[PDB]
Amino acid sequence: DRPDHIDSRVWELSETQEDWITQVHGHVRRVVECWKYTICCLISNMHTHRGAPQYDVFKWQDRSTIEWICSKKKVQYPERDTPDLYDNERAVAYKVLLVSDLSDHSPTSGIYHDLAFNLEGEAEESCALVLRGSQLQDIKGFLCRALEWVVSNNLTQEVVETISGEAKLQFSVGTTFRTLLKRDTDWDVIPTPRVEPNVPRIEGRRWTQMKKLPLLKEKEGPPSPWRALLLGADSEYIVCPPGTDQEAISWIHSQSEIECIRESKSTPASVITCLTSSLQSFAEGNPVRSRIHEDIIAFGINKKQEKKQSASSSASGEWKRAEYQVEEMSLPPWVEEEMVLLRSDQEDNWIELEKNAIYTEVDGVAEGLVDKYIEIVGRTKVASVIEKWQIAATRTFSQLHTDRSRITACPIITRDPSGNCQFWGMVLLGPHHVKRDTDNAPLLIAEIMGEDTEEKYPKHSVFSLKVEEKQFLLSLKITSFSRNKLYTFSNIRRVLIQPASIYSQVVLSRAAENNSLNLEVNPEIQLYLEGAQRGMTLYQWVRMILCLEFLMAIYNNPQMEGFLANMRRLHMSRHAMMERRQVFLPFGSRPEDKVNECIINNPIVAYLAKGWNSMPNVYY
Amino acid sequence: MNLFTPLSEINPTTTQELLYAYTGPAPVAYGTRTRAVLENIIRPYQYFYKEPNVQRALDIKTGCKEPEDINVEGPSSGFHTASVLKLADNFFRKYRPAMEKLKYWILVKLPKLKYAELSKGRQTYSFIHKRNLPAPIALEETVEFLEQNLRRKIGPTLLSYCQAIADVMELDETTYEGARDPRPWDIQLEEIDSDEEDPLFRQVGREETYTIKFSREELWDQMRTLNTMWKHLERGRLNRRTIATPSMLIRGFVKIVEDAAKEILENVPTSGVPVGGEEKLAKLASKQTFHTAVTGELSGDQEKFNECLDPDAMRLMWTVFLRKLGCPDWIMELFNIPFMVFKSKLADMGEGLVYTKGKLTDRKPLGEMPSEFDDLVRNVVGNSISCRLGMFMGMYNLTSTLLALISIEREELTGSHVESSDDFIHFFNCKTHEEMFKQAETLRLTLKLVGINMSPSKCILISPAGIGEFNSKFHHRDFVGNVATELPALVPNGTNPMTDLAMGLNVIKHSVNTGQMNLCTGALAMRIFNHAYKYAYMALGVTRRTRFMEENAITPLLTNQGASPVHSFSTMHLDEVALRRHLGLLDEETLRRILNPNNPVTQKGDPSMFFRIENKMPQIMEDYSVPSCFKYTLSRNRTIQDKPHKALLNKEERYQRVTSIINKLFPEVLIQEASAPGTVRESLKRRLELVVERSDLDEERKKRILSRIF
Amino acid sequence: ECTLRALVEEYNGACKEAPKEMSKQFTDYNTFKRYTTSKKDHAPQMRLVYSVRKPWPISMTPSKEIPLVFNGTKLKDTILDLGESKRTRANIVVPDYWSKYGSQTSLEVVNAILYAEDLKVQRFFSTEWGEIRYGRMLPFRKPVQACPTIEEVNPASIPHTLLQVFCPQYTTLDSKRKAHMGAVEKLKRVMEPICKVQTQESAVHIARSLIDSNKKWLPTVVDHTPRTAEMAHFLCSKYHYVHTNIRSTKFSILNSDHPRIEVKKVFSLSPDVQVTIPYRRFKGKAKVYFQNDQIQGYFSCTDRQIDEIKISAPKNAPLLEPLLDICYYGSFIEPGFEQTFGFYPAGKREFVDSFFMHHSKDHKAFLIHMGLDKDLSLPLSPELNWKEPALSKVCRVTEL
RNA sequence: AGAGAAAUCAAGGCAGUU
RNA sequence: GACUGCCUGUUUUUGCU
Ligand SMILES: Nc1nc2c(ncn2[C@@H]2O[C@H](COP(=O)(O)CP(=O)(O)OP(=O)(O)O)[C@@H](O)[C@H]2O)c(=O)[nH]1
Repeated sequence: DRPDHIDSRVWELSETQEDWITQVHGHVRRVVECWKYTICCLISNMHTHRGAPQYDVFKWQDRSTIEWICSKKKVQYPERDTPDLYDNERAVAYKVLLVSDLSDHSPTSGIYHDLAFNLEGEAEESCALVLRGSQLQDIKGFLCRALEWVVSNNLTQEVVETISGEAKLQFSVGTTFRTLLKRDTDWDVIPTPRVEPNVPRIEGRRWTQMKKLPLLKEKEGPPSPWRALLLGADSEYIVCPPGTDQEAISWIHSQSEIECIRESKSTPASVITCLTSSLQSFAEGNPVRSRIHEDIIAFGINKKQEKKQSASSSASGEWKRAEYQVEEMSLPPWVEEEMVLLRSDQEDNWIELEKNAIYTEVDGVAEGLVDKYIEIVGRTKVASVIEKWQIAATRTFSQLHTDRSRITACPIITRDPSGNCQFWGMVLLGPHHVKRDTDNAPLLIAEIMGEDTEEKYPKHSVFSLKVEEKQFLLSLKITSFSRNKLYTFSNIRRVLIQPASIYSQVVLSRAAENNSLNLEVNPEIQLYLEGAQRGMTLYQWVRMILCLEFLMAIYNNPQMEGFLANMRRLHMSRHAMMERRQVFLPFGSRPEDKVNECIINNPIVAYLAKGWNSMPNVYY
Repeated sequence: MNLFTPLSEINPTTTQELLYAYTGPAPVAYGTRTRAVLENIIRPYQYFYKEPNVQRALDIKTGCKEPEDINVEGPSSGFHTASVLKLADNFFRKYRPAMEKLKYWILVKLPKLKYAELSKGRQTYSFIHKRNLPAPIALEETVEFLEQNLRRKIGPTLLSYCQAIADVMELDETTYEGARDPRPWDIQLEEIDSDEEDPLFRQVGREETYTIKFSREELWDQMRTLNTMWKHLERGRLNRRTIATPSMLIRGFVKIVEDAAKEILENVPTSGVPVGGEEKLAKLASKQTFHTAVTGELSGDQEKFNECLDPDAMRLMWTVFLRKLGCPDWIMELFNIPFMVFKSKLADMGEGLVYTKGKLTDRKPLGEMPSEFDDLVRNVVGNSISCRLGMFMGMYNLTSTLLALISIEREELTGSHVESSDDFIHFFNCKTHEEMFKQAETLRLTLKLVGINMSPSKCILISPAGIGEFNSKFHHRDFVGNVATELPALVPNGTNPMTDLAMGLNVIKHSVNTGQMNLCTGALAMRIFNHAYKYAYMALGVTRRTRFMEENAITPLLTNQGASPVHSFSTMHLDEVALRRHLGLLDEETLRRILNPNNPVTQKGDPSMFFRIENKMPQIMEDYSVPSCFKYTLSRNRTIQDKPHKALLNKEERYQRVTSIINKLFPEVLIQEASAPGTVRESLKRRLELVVERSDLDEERKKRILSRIF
Repeated sequence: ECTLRALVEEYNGACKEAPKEMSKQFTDYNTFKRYTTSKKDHAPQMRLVYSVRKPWPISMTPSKEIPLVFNGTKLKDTILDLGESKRTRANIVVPDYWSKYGSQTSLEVVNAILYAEDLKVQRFFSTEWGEIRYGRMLPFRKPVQACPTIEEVNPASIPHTLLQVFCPQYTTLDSKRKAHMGAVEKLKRVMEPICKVQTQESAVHIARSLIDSNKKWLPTVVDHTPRTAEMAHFLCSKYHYVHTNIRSTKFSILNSDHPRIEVKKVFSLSPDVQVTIPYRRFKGKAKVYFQNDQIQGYFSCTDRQIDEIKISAPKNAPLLEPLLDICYYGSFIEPGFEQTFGFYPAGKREFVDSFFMHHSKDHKAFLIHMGLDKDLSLPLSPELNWKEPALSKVCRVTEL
């Protein structure tokens, strides 16, 4: 596209000086700028005085070296108005300014002495004086030779337009792109609908008042089992002589007898050999052990191939759309006993968090409230269960190489203040190659029980454990736990924050009303317990809030998330009516239908729904 | 739920914190997104007519309908053209400063918008590799494609990029001529960069040429095509939704439109989508000086927001604003391209609907075998399906809020409205309850006029104002902080100990400032985060780090090293290193080692860094932790090997080499953008002779340095 | 010189190994500075635990101070990490190994890197707190400058000030004019030991931190200062409150026939939206003596036209903005008083700032309204600077 | 088996021999 | 078939605004 009368070097140099594609007649402007650059480079063609070239060109040079040369000359030129070329022989600057009229002798600027040509060669009189005759002849030649190019390509209007004014932005959509754009719309690129602007008057429906709070449905079916990974409230520990983890696992492996009381079909009783081998290996000193014949059944090794082969063998011949059904199970009766056992009082503090520094009395107040909260919710079964969950999750996630093909043992061992070891159970990591966020790592968790149920633990195989005349119950389950869930249960201690937030709000509000912090307040809080309005003391309330939050966290399925999201609205409406305020709804507004869809099989959502529907539904 | 509703002391609204199952397993998506994609595509067509008739609706290009066609009872996709025109005119008549700032942005800010802003995004669909790639890589490949096919140089401005995209489609056939690695299974090692008793080896890479050809129709399809993905870790819904990403050939246009919407919405008082625009709702709520009048509060949400929204409505609104402002024709020819392209959108179908035969399942395309989506078979283009009505994904949230706000501006509606995409809240201030009901129904009908379609079961009106919600921020005579909303952000990040601690402290401080945390909650959060920090970085119990420090007499001096806590509640803003220096925990001997610039382990970064809580709105934090030896970076993932497209490694290493030669000769691109016109080679050359000539050396030495340059 | 030779060698290597990438435009650096295939920012919280425990879990540039094996532990790997030009992998203990058996640096370098952080720590441990007072406080969020600054700078002048601090030679006259001379020397003095090509990347961030005035939204119960804004997390809350402890010119109207008249002007954005902004104007004859640091002088006032100005200034001392203020009080130049800048304004603050920036970018109005002549005895030049060699000097100006 | 919920994981690719 | 060796555990079509 380069004109033959323009040098290739100056063309490639001017290619990117200014954006020529988004300018009105950008090609003509580029040609004009190439004209000016060829005029200035054509000037000072081997011309020199002293020991340096007579003229220095500033157009289209790096601005850093331009400033350097100007600093050598002890003169400063701005960017928005910089001369074309500077003459050091006469110590004056110049700018090539092509003008068609040639009668515009008026200087464009006073900083630099301007020079002009008439587009066919003739220069202004001072321009003729300040330049040598050979330079004038060369400019004549270039202007005439560009004039034939202008005439041949009939651009005589665009050239004068560009040398007259400045650049104008444009953005043009071609004819081919326009049709493709307009393929799928009735309107054109610039929508011009031929309709009179007005707002129609549309008739709607009346707004109804929600006189009574919605009643959540209660599904009917078999009781829901314990689907959590660990055991929860029905989890106990074995006291061991003080020492390291291996020094306790060896003690357990030596002084114990294992017999099967219960054998579930989900977890065969033959997987106990894997557990015994894992304990033996961990006792010897190597936590990681090789595979055994029972490990295939224990961790489902090569189960995908077997299931695929069986499915290929068993065929029907319809190829229908897959319809996945989710079984509906009612509220199990063990939720209440779990909530009442998780609130029981232990003897030791099970929340050991390192104290923060205290430099300002604001922190001393802050750490006092945290210490009191830990005192309230530490000596409690739920705190011990949170602890055991955290060790079970972290000692597996951390030693989850995430790329391994051998069985790994991760004991769940804690320590009491007296130093005695506490063997809650063992987690057996299996061959895992999880990459996606939905991949499941095979697990075989053995856990110490307190009481078997067979309607709460249907997939758990219960074994009888005898250690120094003491009879415990050992439960083995086969689970597959994803990396995301292991990650989120490694930070299970975060659940303490919400009841801590509630307790902090209560205490700080009491301090605000009394204008003084007490930190020993035990407020009486009224609640709808067993239907009637009874009261608690914020100590067992916060404790059972902690237990409920822990149960919600370990049972956090999409059903629970949707139920809570659609239940916050109903709770807000309950608050609104409790303040003698009336609630109105649009026409087809049934806010309980978005909640009833999330009550399917989760036990905690059923417990929450039963708690909701036991409350008064109308506030007179 | 009976334990979450106190009847004394604190209010139930303060217990909305307990209504979150966070700190538990976030729901994750399994299998194929194709069913969700087809559902989200068939929903706009089902909602067009009052009586569901998909087949007739599939022949509608512009979702303009008569006023009597709007289903006042249920979702209704489409808009009324005259209503859109009049509502846009009413919106323009008010908020004149916003329109003037829009004009300023158009004629002072738009001309110098650089296309390099496209590289600050995230994963985009690549029309060359047919996969999702990082935004810089896609931008580089598409710029190379345009330069090769148009045979010119792309200007630094985004306008030049858009003009190049507009001009490349004028061509008939296009080619790319990329690079591939012939055999990614033949890793070969060479001994380079070191031979002195410590040999260093770097992998070598072989290269070939793609030489792939695109026709006009194929390139247009790739521009139309928007790749679809599952929305993993979506907290708050029982049913998993689907996100999508457009190509790189429409993203510049989209950015122009979204920036225009940003400088419109940041100046109107009815918008909450500004980041600083969610704090005006506190001012509206505190504006409770009603003179004993019926003042309600309607907090709600919109159903099928991305489905019942026709791009032509917001296109018309944009062209109305631009025509009443006085902008030239090309301005309205630039703001209308994105909406006309997404009018012809080609949603990428998944890997196929799940068809089962007994127990085994097969993944079959939409066309093969009958399913529920038999009406959309006529819209299948390869593995992608077209859908004219609906947005299908939220690339336009700002202009969608703009449409919802121009809907607000009537004469009957005399209340206060706040709009943030889906969630919204209205503050009626009327004289009688009948007037309030009429205004609420007028609001509903007007949002249905342009297709906003509030969900009936999600909007609740309280006749005495004071109780409501907006973006998980509950209001009871004031807005109560919700600690639950940010709990997933208290887990330490995964970059390096210093940045992780800085982000943890900054998150806790931000939660305290916003009111979501207080003294005890913040202190407990810090104590939990400290233990999570120490465990995650091998500083608890017996580990490899503790062992290496034990049999080397390396005492722990940092929190990540297992030392005692140094950060108190009053000092989340302070940095660990300076705080330990002032308190006398770090001596000068250790400081001159960990802060030594000659560290081989430290990785340079930026104070501002990407922060996303969990698949939520991206956020920007401040990383003021000093670059000590503990500010490192993790090892690069190596899944890229055994893949044909591993040649991107060679290109990125060459680009790192070029970035290393820059930043050493140009001590200005660290402060501002690059603006020198020309190639990298020429600029580096000229700067080299400038730096050698500006130095203080002998003339012959300068000449020999020049001679050694080639 | 050694560094120049190394730069030449690196340039030659860049030309040789990467010829295609070096043929790209310079403006593409804004895009390929980030060209990486890494996805280390896509939910990194879920990968931290097993990624720092993985063999070779760190990235380290090759170096000689790190032995291959130290006391039986393999510290570093001999294979460069994929996609990384000059970095390899190492063991996670290398950061701990360097903390004791590592090289040292200058004490001044440590202070330079730890400047802003140590300033914040001293500010924290330099004030006396009050007594925590509990009450039902009402906190309202207000935009407040969070981090205290060494000197107040405009948000637009920060890049130019930083360019002056680090690369005063690679800058334009316009950028120098837009700088904030007065805070550049403080930054230079406190930053000199770290202004090296090795540490220029980390120096710019810490220099911006001392100079940036980011306006965060923070709760307050009393009007905070810049000092008591970075500490708002523990001084105010919903329950407790601890009680902690023309531009730059002088006018001196002196002799004046009439006082400064105020002609209120109404700019109509619309028949229904209008903005009223009055401007000060001198009526008749006045004699006003100004002063700005080391430059002083007085000018005559003939209606709204500058009759004559004379100044005493050091030689080659910039004088653009002082005479711009002079034109501001008196309304001697337009646009900026009577007609808009092409766009209708909002407030007087925005209007005066726009008047400053537009006329500092281009001072053509002052020259066209003020007077130009062809001689040499005139003191200043069209660029508004004192005695210098120049042409077409500004007329109607004498010495004092 | 199990995890699980509207469909997936229960290792997957590549080179050589076969 | 399977059967030897190599590789990958975010980069496999999957965290957009
Ligand atoms: N670009 C994005 N927009 C999002 C994202 N998440 C939500 N949104 C926005 O939120 C809206 C999507 O909500 P839906 O269309 O599902 C409407 P609702 O919330 O009422 O859900 P349903 O009742 O189930 O239809 C829409 O405005 C989106 O742009 C996201 O990850 N990216």
